[PDB]
Amino acid sequence: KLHKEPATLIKAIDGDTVKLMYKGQPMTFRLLLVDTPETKHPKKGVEKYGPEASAFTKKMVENAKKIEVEFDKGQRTDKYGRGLAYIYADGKMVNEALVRQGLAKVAYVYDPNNTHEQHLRKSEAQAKKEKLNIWS
Repeated sequence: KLHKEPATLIKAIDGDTVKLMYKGQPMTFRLLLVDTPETKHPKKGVEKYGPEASAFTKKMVENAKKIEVEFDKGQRTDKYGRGLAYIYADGKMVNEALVRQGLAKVAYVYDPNNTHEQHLRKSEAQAKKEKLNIWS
């Protein structure tokens, strides 16, 4: 089973990336299973809804009383050294919240980190049915 662990917000970086203090070590976390429009995209830079996605993630984590990270069953860090996890703010998953608001798309996945793929898929479907942001 997966389990939530405490972490401390250091700095929100992008809609899909936040820096946290985890087990006394500062580290960058990439939100599992979601693709948000980027402000800091390597090529081209800022996309439509990039600033909106970043502000949403930032607002959600900064106003949170408790931040928790939930690693999945596969690899816990990507090739860039970023922790791969589901991030919770006062019990609500940031990953799902972004998708539900149509501020992120469920990323393509096939590796073992897919425990919440179905849950996210359902919220994404709802967001496109309601024609929210990205889905307009």
